[PDB]
Order: sequence, then C-alpha cells, then structure tokens
Amino acid sequence: VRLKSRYILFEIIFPPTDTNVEESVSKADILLSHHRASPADVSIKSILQEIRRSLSLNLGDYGSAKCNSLLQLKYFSNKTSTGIIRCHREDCDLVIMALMLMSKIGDVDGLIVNPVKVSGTIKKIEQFAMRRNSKILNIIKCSQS
Amino acid sequence: KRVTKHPSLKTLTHKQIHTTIFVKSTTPYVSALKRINKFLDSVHKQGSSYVAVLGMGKAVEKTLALGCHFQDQKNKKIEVYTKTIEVLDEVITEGSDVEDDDKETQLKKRAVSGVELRIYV
Amino acid sequence: MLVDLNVPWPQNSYADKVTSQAVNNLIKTLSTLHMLGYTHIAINFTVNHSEKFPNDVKLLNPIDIKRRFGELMDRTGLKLYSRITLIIDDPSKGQSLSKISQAFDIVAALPISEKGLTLSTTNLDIDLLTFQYGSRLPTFLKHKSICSCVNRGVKLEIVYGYALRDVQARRQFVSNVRSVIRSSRSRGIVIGSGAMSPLECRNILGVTSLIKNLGLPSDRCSKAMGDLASLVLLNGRLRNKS
Amino acid sequence: GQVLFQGLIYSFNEENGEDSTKPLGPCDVFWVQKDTAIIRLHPSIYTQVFNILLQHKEKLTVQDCRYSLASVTLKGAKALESLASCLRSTEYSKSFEQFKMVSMITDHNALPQRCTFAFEAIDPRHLAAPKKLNDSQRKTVNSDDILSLHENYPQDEINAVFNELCDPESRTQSYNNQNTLKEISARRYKLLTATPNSINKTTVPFKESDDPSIPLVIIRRLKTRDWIVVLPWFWLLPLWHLLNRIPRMYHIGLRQFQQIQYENKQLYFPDDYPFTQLGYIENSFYKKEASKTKWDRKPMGKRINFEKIKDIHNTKLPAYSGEIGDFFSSDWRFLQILRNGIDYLQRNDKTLELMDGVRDINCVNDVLEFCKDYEAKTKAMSLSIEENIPVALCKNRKCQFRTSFSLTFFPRCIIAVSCTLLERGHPKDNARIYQVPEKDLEHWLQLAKGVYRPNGRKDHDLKIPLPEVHDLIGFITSGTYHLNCGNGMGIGFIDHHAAIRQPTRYVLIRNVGTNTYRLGEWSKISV
RNA sequence: AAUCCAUGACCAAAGAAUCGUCACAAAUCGAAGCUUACAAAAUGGAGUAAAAUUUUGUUUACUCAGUAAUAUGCUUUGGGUUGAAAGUCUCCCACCAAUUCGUAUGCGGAAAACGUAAUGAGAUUUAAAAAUAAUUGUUUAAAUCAACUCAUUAAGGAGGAUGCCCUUGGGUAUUCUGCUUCUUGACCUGGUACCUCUAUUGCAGGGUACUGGUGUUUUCUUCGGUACUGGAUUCCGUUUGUAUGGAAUCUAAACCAUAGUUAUGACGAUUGCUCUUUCCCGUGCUGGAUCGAGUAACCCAAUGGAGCUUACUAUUCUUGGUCCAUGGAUU
Ligand SMILES: [Mg+2]
Repeated sequence: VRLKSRYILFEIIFPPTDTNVEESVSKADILLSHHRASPADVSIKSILQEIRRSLSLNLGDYGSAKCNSLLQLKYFSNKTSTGIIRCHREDCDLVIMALMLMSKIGDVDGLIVNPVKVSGTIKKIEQFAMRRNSKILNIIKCSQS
Repeated sequence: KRVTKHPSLKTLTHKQIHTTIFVKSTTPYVSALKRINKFLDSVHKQGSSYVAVLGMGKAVEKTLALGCHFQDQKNKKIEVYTKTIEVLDEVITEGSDVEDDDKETQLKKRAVSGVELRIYV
Repeated sequence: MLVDLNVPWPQNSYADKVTSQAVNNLIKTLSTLHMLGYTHIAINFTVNHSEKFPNDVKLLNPIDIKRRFGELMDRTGLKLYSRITLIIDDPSKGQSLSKISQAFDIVAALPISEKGLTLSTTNLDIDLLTFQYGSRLPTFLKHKSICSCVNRGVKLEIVYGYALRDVQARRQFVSNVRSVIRSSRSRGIVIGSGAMSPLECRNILGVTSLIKNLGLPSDRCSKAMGDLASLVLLNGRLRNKS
Repeated sequence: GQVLFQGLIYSFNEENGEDSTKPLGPCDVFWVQKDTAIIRLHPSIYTQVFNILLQHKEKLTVQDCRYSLASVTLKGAKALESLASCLRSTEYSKSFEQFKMVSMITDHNALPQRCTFAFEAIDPRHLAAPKKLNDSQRKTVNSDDILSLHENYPQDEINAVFNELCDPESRTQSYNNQNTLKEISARRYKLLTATPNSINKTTVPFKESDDPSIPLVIIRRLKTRDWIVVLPWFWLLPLWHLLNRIPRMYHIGLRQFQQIQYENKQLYFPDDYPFTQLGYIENSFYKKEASKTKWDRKPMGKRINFEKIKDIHNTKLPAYSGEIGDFFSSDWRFLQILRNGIDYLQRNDKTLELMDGVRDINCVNDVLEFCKDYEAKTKAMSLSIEENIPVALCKNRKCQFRTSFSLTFFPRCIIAVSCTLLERGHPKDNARIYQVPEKDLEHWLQLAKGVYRPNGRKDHDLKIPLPEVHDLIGFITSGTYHLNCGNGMGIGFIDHHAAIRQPTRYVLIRNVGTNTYRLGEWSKISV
C-alpha cells in the first residue's frame, strides 16, 4: 500500500592497534586517533561489493536475495567516513547484523563499522549527522586549550 | 496581615520578549537548557544578537547556574547585569463578617535585586 | 547505560607474570570500548580449578585497578570491576569460595562436563554461568537444570566475541547459542564481549540485531542485558562491601 | 469603587416570613450611580431571573437588554493594543488619556482590579486602516503611573456615558445619522481634494453635526482575566469587523472558551457546575442520553464492556461485577447513597462488614443493591426530585459541618478542588476519585518520592495495591492533559468529611474503563 | 390464513480497550509541553554567642523561609482524527439598505451540482437513463413490495365540519372561507420642474420628484465600490485650530495542528466479542471455568470544516430488522 524505506547511518572507525606506542588517555585524543581518516582505496561500489560479499557469506542465498532488492548506498564520502545506506524496514536488522559482521576490506585491514542512527527518512538522518558534527567540535575546542 | 503580590511591569515591544527567558523558582534546569538552546538557534532568524535570561529572588542562584553552564560548556560569551525591580503589593488597611479577599486595598512599592544574563552565539 | 562484563585479562595462571605489551593492548581495547560508547566495564580473569589457590588475601587479585586503571578512571570517566570465572571439570581440587567471594566482585563458572553442570547447579555461590562457545558444548542443554538455576538467580552468559575470532568456530558458536536460547527459554540471558583485541568489539545496534536474528526477542535483549547487568553489579558490590 | 465581580447567584423566594434559598448559578453585577444596577448572565437562567424580578416590581423599575446592548470579550497580552488602534475618540477626554497608556502595559495582571474606561467613540467604519497609536514614551513606563491611576479617575464622564447607554432615548439618538458605506466612500473621495495640498489623508474627519456619537464601555474581569467591551446591538458589527481585521486576532469559540477557562482553574455553569439545578439537570440528561445512544449504536464486540472488567476493586462483590457508578456519566446519586449507607454502617457499629420495607442493611452489598434498585425504579420517571450534591462554601464557617432510614434524603456537600497528577498517568472526564488507604500509605509516599531501576530511569513496572470499593469521595468533571505545566490536570469535587478524614493531601484517580490507579495531590479552589 | 424452524436476497449502524520496555549534559520511528522572572529575607530582614569599647558603634563565629529544591531528566499522544484518509464531485474560509443572485417560495441550513416529508404520474412508444459535472466489476425499475428521476404543497393567529379517549368540558389529526405578516428598487431612453460647480446668460455635466413606451438588454457563464493585515528606530507641529496628525531609513517575515509532510516502528502481557468442545446449580440468565481458532476486509493523511457518491466484512472479526422468496410441521 506504501513503500516504507529505512536508511542506516554507519561510520568507519580505525582503532589504534599499536602496542609499541603508548597512548594518551582522554576524550578528544582518542576521538582524533579513532577518527583519523579513511584510506585512499575507498569508494561506494567497493564498500557495496564488500558488504554484499559479507552478507552472502554470513546469511546465505535467500538471506542475501531478500535484502539485495533495495540495498543501495545513497550518500557517502571518504573525507569523514559517514555513509547512508537505503534498505527495507523488514530486513533492516539483517543489514545491521551484516554491518556488524563486516570483517575487513580487500586491501585495508583493522577497521570497525559502527551503526549510529537508523530511521525511515533522510531529513532526520541529516539533522542527526549535523548535530553529531556540532557535538564533535565541542570536545575539540575544549581540549585545544 | 493579609497582603498579595502582583507581578512586575513588563513592557516588551515585539521581539525583546521572544529572545528572553524568565526563569521562575519552579522552573526545572533541563527545560531551561532546552528553551535556551531553542532561543539561541532562533535569535538570528528573529534578528537579535543575544538571549536575555531574567530572574529575580529565589531563582537567581539557578539563573547564574544556567549562565555559568553555557559559559564554559559551549564556550559562549556571557554578560551579567545587576538591576532593580519594583513590584506592587496590595495590602489591607484597618479603618460584619466579610470575606478577607473583598476588602479595602492599598498599593505599596517594593524594590528587589535581579540579574539579567545575556548569552552570545 | 551499557555494561560489559566479559573483558578477559591476558593471564591464565598465577605463575604467569603480566607483560607490558599485554597491558598496553588491554588499555587499547578498553579505550576502544569507551570510544564505541560504554559506561561500565568489568574485566575478567580466567583460572583453572586444578591450580592451587594462594594462601593470601592481599594477593588474590593480580589487577589492582586503583594503581593501574585509577588514572584512566578519573581521566576518561568510566569504572572497572573485578570478575573471575572458574573452569570446573570434576569435583576435585576445590572446596573454597568464602575467601574468593570477598576479594573479587563477580564470580563466574565454566563447566565443561557432565558432573560440572550438576556441581554448578548444586552448591556454587556463583552469579553467571559461562559455556565454551568456541568449541562444542559438553553434553546437551536441558530445561531440568537451567530452569532450576535461573529460578534462584543465576543467569546464563553469552559471548558474542568468540564468533569474530575465526570462520570455522562460527558454526559451533551459533549452534551453541541457539541451544542455550532454546533451553533457557529466554529469561536469564546476559551478554558479554570476550575480546582481547580492539578489532573485535562492536556497538549496541549490531549486537542487538545479531541476538535478535539468533533467537532472542527485542524486549528480552534490552531488558535482560541492561537491568540484569546492573543488578549483578549491584549484588556483587553489596556482597563485597558487607 | 464600582468594580465588576463574578459571583454565585441564588434564587431567593420569600412570600411572607419564610425564606428558602436554592443554588442558581453565576452572574455579573455592576453598580453605576448607586441606583443603576446591571446584571448579566446566562440566557437560560436569565429568563428565570427576569421572571422572579418582575414578580416583585411594585417599588422597582426593570429593563431588559437582550437586543439593544451587547458585549464582546478580548483575551491575551496584546488584546488592548488592537482595541486602541481600532477605537478613536470624538474629542479630548481623560479616559482616553489613561487608556492610551494602559494599551502599552502589555501585562494585564500588573494593572489593579479597578479599571473601567468609558467614553464616546467614533464610528468603526470611519477609519480606513487600523493605524497604531503614538509609541514613543514606551520606555519611560514605571510604577508611579499605575500608582496614580488608582487616584486619578474621571468618574463624571464615565458615569455620563453609562447613563447615556442605560437611557433608551440617547441610545436611539445614537442612530441619528448612520452613514452608509457609499456615503463614507464618497467622503473619502471628496477629501482627496482638500485645502491643504501637502499631506495625503486617507481617513475622514469627525463632524459635530452630521456624525453619530457612539458610547463604549470597557471593563476588566479578575476571575476570567479578560477585557469585556460593551456596545449597543447594531453598533457591534462595525467594531467586530475592524477588530478581526487585525492580523493577530482569531475568533474564539465556546469550545475554545471552555479550553481557556479550564486552563487556569476556572469552572463552567452548564458542564462543570454539578450542584446547581439547570446545570446539573441538563448535564446529566444530555450527556447520559448522548453517551447511551453512541454506546447502543455500536454492536457487541465493538465497544468497551464496562460490565465485564476484572481487577477493579480488591475483594470483588457479586453486585455489579463491572463499573460501580454509571457507565456513561459521573453520577453523584450513587455516590451520595453509598456514602450515606457507609455512614449508617459506621453509626450502628465501629466496624463495617463486606460480605454476609427495605432490609436493615448490615453490609455494603445491601447498599449496592439499594442503589441498583433505586436506579432501576428511576429508569421510568424523572430524576433528582430534590438534589444529590450541594456546595458548602460558607456553612462550615456559618455554624459547623454536621453529618430514620432514607439514604436519599439529606445530600452531601462537596468542595471544588483540582487534582494534579504527580507521576505517570492521563486523566479523562467522568473519572473516579478514591482515597488512599491507611495500610498502604508508605508505598504511595515512596512512589511519590522516587523508585528508580538499577539502570537509572524511573520504575513504574510494579504490582499495584488495588484498594477497596468504599473509598469514593469524588468525581472528575473536566479531565484533560494540562499543557501549561506538562502534566494531567483533574477538575473534581471531593467531600469535606473525607477531606478532613485524611491527614495527607494524596488522592487516587481512576478512569471509567481503565483499571489503573494514579496518584496525585488536590488543591482547594475558592470559587 | 396464524406461529416456529433453516437458507437465500435487500436496507440500516459500528470499526474493542488497558499496562510495561527500547544507551550517549540529549535522544527517538516521531511530536508537543514543563517562561506573565519574588521564600513579602530591599521601608538599607529578624536574633543569638565572644572580645574590646564608660551603652551606642565596630571585628569575628552561627540560626531562621523545612509544604525546601533535587542536573538532558520528566508527562502525554501518534494512519479512517467524527468511518471511508480513497475519488477528474460542489461550497465556505473580506465587507458592501444593494449594477453586490435585496431569494418572506414544503421543512432544517451561511452556502451546497445538500438531508428528509405528503400526494399524482412516468419508461429509448418517455420531461429525461438504453438494444442505430463526478463516481461505480455488476452499476434505477420494468408480478407485488423496495430504489432513482421529475411535477405540486409560503410562516403564524381566529371560526365551522368530521374521526378518536372522553360524553359539562378539554386534547390531537384532516379539510373550506378568510385577516395579520409592508425598506416609495428588473435595467435602460426621451420630455418637463428645482438646486450646486465651471467664478454674468443661452448652453455643457450630476442628483432628486412625476408621466409614457419593448426599447436591437443576440457579450443567455466572471466585467460595481473601499480596504499598506510582518517587525525596528528617528525627525517635526501642538492649549491660535485639530488632542493627536505628517513624512523618512533598513530587513523579510507572516511558521501555524490535544498526528502533522508522506514518520506513526519492535515484540511481551491482560481484559472483552463470534462459533464450536464439556461440566454445574433451578428450563433459563450480557452466568462461571477450562480445550482451541479468529480480532478481519476496503485502504492509508500532507492546510482546516460540511454535503453527496463510490469500495468493505464467504472456515478472509460482527450486529439489528424486513421479505404477496422458497423448504418442513401444527391449527
Ligand atoms: Mg491522499
């Protein structure tokens, strides 16, 4: 009767996996060392192919066929590592579990995929992204002192 | 002696009322934070510069608390001003079983200290 | 607020001395847990039931959160608690709980055999029951024992970290967690992350979706996880104080 | 001081040496020149008021005003800023000199009680556009002006305007030369060519010969907190047009008037007032028949079943098994008969028993059966032969509160209170008001103090200690979610005996179909 | 022919409710709210305790508003919302003693291509439906009933006659005579009479009172007048006249829903309804208790309200009545 869509916001976080280098313990230092940057070999068709492979490997044949009907990456840029994937409201939990089960990129290792906000509209997703970006600047300004 | 207190004269033109929060003694802290954030966002589309925060009497303490919260939490310039507020009090003067509400009235002025707190963007 | 109760300590025995690299990796993974968003952290330390317990009270816990993590505690703003699991196989080399219950805060068990489950359900002052999710379960999870150990207050702990280690043990972990969900009837289910590396920790949404697709309803996951973790922390703190 | 008030009117009836008084309703009485008294109120009761007044007119003069004098109500902060921009004065006057400054106050509660400004205004169609008044002394407005307003008052001109409005000769002379829209347009077109050829004037000047002088009255009310302006019948339309022409003014209706008056703490004659005759009679009738028609309209399996609701009262009785009162209306007959039976039970013996021409009642089940058979008999003929609930706002002070088998002879007075929900819950109209018991007194106090979960948030998922049945002390008439404080406001009427019984101000609220009991605190309203 | 039982066809009403839960000094699938600033402690508050000071005065250490507020918490509700959100349907959402439907016309109604009431008739042979504005899969009827269309019935008071309960008298229904309900108005042309402006007149234009006439009113669909409805500030004149008027600069908002922009999510628990399965008291009871199933279908807002039509309810929830419909039985 009405096509119900639901977008998922996900972020790529790189943990400082280095035991030979000691790290500073605070809020903004770990926020900066976790939000450093995404590598150059990052694209939309390269992340969609990887998540499709992971979904087909973890769920199966029908589990990937039911979710791959409306599985698209609407907006994503490698500068901040925030992407918005479109999916249905029935298979949203399956897409979240697939994002959780994302092991690694074909060339880049040691990364975590974190789903932050999920909703059925893009306007509220953009509003929450702007709110999160504004909140990020506060700890930065406070720690620069 | 029976005596009632009316509010103080508020003369707001059209927009000084909009970008101004009057902090009561029963006003919660988080609701004040929320309304202050709404005012701060809506000011520059209202066309003002600052957000006035007016409180007198018991609410002065938590008004200063609201001020020093946004002072360092959001790093926004604050300006504190000490003003005097004149309030009219209606008292009964002595001069039949009659209700005390319906009696002769006399007006008296009372001055109280208050704090105005402006917050920049 | 979220609670993690299964952070493992890189040390198995008591003769095993800690390494600075292990402490650095633990600091890294705790920082990553706090980065993904958490409030309560309870590091776990594993020990064998066959090993000799020390004749000490000032040396039962080779952690000493106050001197090691006490700076991280007031800097980043989280808390740490003491938890110890018991790898129990057979009724031998034991019969001591009143001295291990005062030092640590949470006491868990790891039964791997037939009589281990019976002795865990009989007379063990434990809070959580943990199974080897990586390898096969001992015999079969039945209702006769699980119902009886849940009705008293002991919950079942599920490790979603063991799945992210390799590819082959994923099948065994799934076949074991679904058996535990079918036997426990979805009442006393607490979840923890048994990861030692900062690359195997996830957020609340992914874990919730995983446990929902694995057989647990969305009300059970949230309510159980949150309130039961808070309640086990509370009763542990109470039995530690008094 | 000739200030307007809003009190409770009564129907007095004295033939010779006997006086019986019945609750009539509200009224607004105003004095002018100590001899001219105006009384304004609801038409349905206005008919009876006029009748009982004309019954005694041997040394008294009466004058009806139903189609020659009208009034309109303004509410808000900027309500007087548009009334000033609409109204214009014929010539210099002190009433206008004060009204101009009052229009800039912006706060109605700052002004004192006595504030009545009357003068002779120009025709509303005389103005082209609603031009605002001079606004340059807005900053220099201190308390000295309001202090002097109570001293400086032009009684003479205001009294002259009042006498002109009361007298029917000047009121008719006001219609001397009522210009038409075409005539006003022709005047505006001929003023396009005036002798000063330097300034554009879109208005039209006033004339001392060919122009009608229109008298206005402006009064402030303290209870309703509104500004009522009185103007003759045929003159109200031009004023109303220019009033609604202001682009900050909407037309408020009787339902929205109900919302507004329910907002603060106020009450209504037809709907809220449960103790007057006309109000309670038509309330009970119309509401009960309407609800019953809407109920019988729906088929079985489609409406809430008040008769079959389990877990309503602890130690359930086999008398009703569903709702204790009436399924549709908040009935006070059952309340008063039940409380009379309970009082009789406590008067025969210190304790009460629950289970075991008319029988000598020994258990509350017999009282419920009496209520049921009384209602079954009433199902045929008229109801409320004498009364069910009076109001004792002064009698406890007059003599005392004073509390042979009738159970329906003496009524039970009630006080007007307002119950506010202090925790999770939503009230509705026709709600039941129960009294907190004595054994479960600490649980509600702890719930009102605080009971949180180990997570940190509040905890409402617990078992409720369902109370007994003999705890009915009131009924909520106007229950709607209060938007001014963020909670659920309940307008009910509790008994004074039960109010003095409890040592605390805590009280339970329940719906008519819902089986949950919310906790709250009530506050007495002096209305 | 009366009653009962079962099926089928058709008309009308409604769209079960209650409780709890979901991380981040902010969040959620979303939304609103907790702002007429004071505890009469500002007429330069009320007192206690110590030192010194010839009392005042001054320096320290405390009490009083206690029903006290309690830090991103807290309360509410969220797809038929006035039973259809659906539909190329109609209308209101500025006035106009009147070129402005000045419409006292069966009733109600602001209007409605709107509801209903009494009588008569009608079927491409008809006022008009078919086999040479909207909507609907079937799309009024065509033995009788039921349904559609069109043609008449102006409001109130008084008298007489008839019919019913009732037989002083009074009440209701029908029908005939007949009064009261009164804003010098279809539009338009010509003639006469009076007054004002254009600053002497004949004459030129407008208004009013009267008479005469269909007079090419064939543009048979809108063509009349008035109204700056967002906010800020400044200048000037005023008891000689009006008690308020004149004009200037800059910006762009008018943003508003006890759902609000296509969001109304995830499950758990409780009560109620339909039939069937059984038990019990007293045949029976809006009776109680298990063993089960079902809680549907039509479809979904995008500014608000009313009317009409069209989709819905077969083990794919229900309810009430009717039937010159048939089937069985008694009189
Ligand atoms: Mg639509």
